[PDB]
Amino acid sequence: WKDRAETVIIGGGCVGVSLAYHLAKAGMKDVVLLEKSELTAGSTWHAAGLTTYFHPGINLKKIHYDSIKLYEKLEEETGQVVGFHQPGSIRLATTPVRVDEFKYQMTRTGWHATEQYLIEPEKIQEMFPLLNMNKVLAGLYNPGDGHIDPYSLTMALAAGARKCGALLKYPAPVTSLKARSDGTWDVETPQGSMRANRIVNAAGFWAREVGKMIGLEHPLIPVQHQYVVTSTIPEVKALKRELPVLRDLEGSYYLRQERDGLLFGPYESQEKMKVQDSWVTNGVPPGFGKELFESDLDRIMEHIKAAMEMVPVLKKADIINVVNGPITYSPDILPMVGPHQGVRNYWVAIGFGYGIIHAGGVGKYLSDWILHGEPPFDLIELDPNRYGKWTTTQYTEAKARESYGFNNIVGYPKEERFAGRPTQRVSGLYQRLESKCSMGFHAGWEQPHWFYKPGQDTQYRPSFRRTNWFEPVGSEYKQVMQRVAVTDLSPFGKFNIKGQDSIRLLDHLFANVIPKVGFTNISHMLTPKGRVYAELTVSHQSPGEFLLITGSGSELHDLRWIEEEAVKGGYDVEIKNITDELGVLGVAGPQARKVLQKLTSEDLSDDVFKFLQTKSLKVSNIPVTAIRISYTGELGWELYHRREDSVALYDAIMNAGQEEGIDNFGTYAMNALRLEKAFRAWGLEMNCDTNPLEAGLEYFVKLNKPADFIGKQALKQIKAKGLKRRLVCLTLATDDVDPEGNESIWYNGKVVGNTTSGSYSYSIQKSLAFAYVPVQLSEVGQQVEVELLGKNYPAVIIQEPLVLTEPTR
Ligand SMILES: *Cc1cc2c(cc1C)nc1c(=O)[nH]c(=O)nc-1n2C[C@H](O)[C@H](O)[C@H](O)COP(=O)(O)OP(=O)(O)OC[C@H]1O[C@@H](n2cnc3c(N)ncnc32)[C@H](O)[C@@H]1O
Repeated sequence: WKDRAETVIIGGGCVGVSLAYHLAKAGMKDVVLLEKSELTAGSTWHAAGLTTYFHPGINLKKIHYDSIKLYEKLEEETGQVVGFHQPGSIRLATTPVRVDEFKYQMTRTGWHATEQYLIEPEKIQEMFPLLNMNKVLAGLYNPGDGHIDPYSLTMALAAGARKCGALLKYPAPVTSLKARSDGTWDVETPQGSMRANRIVNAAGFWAREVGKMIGLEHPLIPVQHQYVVTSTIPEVKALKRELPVLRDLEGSYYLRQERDGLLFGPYESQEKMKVQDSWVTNGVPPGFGKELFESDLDRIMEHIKAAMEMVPVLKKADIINVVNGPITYSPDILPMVGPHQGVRNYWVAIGFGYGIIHAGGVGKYLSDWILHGEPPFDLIELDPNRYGKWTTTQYTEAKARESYGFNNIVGYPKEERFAGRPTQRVSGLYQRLESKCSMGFHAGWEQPHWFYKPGQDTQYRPSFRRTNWFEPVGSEYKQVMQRVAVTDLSPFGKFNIKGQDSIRLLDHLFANVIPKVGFTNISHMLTPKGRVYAELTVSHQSPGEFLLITGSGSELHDLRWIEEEAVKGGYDVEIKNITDELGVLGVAGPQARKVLQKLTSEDLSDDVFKFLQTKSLKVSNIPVTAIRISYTGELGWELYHRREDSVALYDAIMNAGQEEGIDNFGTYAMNALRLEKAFRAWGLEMNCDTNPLEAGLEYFVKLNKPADFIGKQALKQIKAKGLKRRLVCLTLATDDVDPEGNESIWYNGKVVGNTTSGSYSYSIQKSLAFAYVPVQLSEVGQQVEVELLGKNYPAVIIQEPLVLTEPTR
């Protein structure tokens, strides 16, 4: 038993062993896993074992995929029987809105290896004989997946792990972690102490518990979930093939073949289900493990009834087992995966809702991150720092109670959920604007989506096609192009960075040149291999003092990188996160100057207040820092101010521009605006998937700036070889629907790429999409076909930009 570990993993469940297997197979030395009692003693052993190629999301299709592919090679690897049953999986549409969901999911899977099929009821009768075909309209089918034995899965990964040099001590629970100023760790088991260069928390529902050992709120809550096992069924025994795993979405239950009977479990109402609040307040009772909850069948009876109806053999069969167990839910049901910001060398893999299908893939992910220094592909959706102080256990219970219940609701585009809202993270502006718009949840913040025109509909109305906020966004669009309008942009991520090494810090953290004093420019942080880890505004205020602006979802994601690089290069700087004390305000449109000039004594002429210049001034004797910048592409300023002034400032500006007919606007409006200027959004046109040259960002990337910035020589290798694909811009005539991004694009039979984002263009009266395509298909004038809701629409690459920006005009 060694006293210096390279990587220590707290957890012997199936996600901990996943990481040990992959880290050790990758050749990491001294991998050490510490478990409280025994492997699989957590949630894992009792799991229903369902493993599907299917995911509603986008990049999570790759986690599921990487898992399934590994799980196959695993008997062959270890000598052990993992218990992988692979009949296929089939989600049922029983309503027509559900057929629509399937068409929307299929266009999103087309540009993925994940092989997926929209199938007829005839192919489901042949596939699942005992099924009631009476209301079934269609099915979503993935061949090559099904379920697996969690025990046999975990043990098989351990044998792979041990065999490649991972040491798996148990029982040896951590009782104490102490951070060391040199970035290492001190772990404390009842066996003794040891030092790991990094630590990985994979402690299931104890994750929150262990996180506190180094003073962290991990927003996780154990949830009660039951499933049911029947006795043998004669018609089930009589089938020659194994039934494919079903999901009657409209009943909200999954079902599968267990031996010669049926295993099924529902997701009860968010009002009906139970959570382990007591375990967050008091912590998990010690001496818990290899252990279940008392069943509560009566609370899911409504759902059993439905199950009996879709599959009538159940009406006769008998129940053998009711497994009521705990699962670790984060607020949005997604796991928290990656290095935790604020603490050095602490990674997490916690809050897994679907840990058995996620384990393999998440293990290859984290491991490829540890051993490379950057994520292999982009999963900011899974990023552990997407939460914050606002993610209080109050909120954490509410939305998690929702994520459960909403497991099988219809996955709409621009989906909105209201559990736990609003949060503590709100600008003074919120209370002003709430009564007059639809507020979209972004990173805890409440920020408007679209503003209510009077006499027109204001209910929440999601759809796969154009919906009730269509023309209001048009009026908003028309508003900013004609006059002047104000949007709230307080959610931005905001970093101030002063100190002696700061230009040495930013000049290597960024690919663009460092802006002259009193200026701003758009800069990207590349990963060492060349992907766009982040885009953000670099404002240069006092010589050597910088203000960094970024997106609300990409705030702590981006800070973490800046912090770590300051640590690695041993930079002498100071970085504070001023994000919450500042409110932001965009004022954009032709009339911005006429309106803002009358509120300030500062000269706002185009000659005097240049584009991208930053300046300190007072708007109505309210101290503000104004940047001549706008994501709209229209004449405009961003006014950064203290959170208290937001109302007083907003009011002054509204009052002021009443002469020019000033009005409000929001993000939905803002999308349509920027897309016409062909502006790229990080996380959309670009993220860790993409490098800046192929995303058409050559403009912001000075490959001959003297500094060997993070990612330079990588890029120089890309530029030298030449791109394989390039980001283009398309228009298309649609009927009733617009693209939003992640729709597949077709050329003469094959799928050849995808759209990253879309919108209707209110000025040319067509639709607009950004898209990745082969270079042979990337010329201006080139036609492609874009899959939108089951129908292919012809689209054609235009010369970008559609609308010139005010300075270029
Ligand atoms: C309850 C349940 C879960 C479930 C399911 C059905 C039911 C009824 N069906 C699933 C499915 O169809 N598909 C799927 O992918 N997952 C399903 N799940 C459950 C869940 O996703 C998984 O069980 C997931 O693995 C969660 O487990 P995780 O890998 O995160 O870890 P764990 O097994 O819960 O336990 C972690 C281990 O760490 C040890 N520990 C705890 N405290 C300490 C300290 N202080 N020091 C060291 N080690 C510690 C625990 O002993 C535990 O073994």
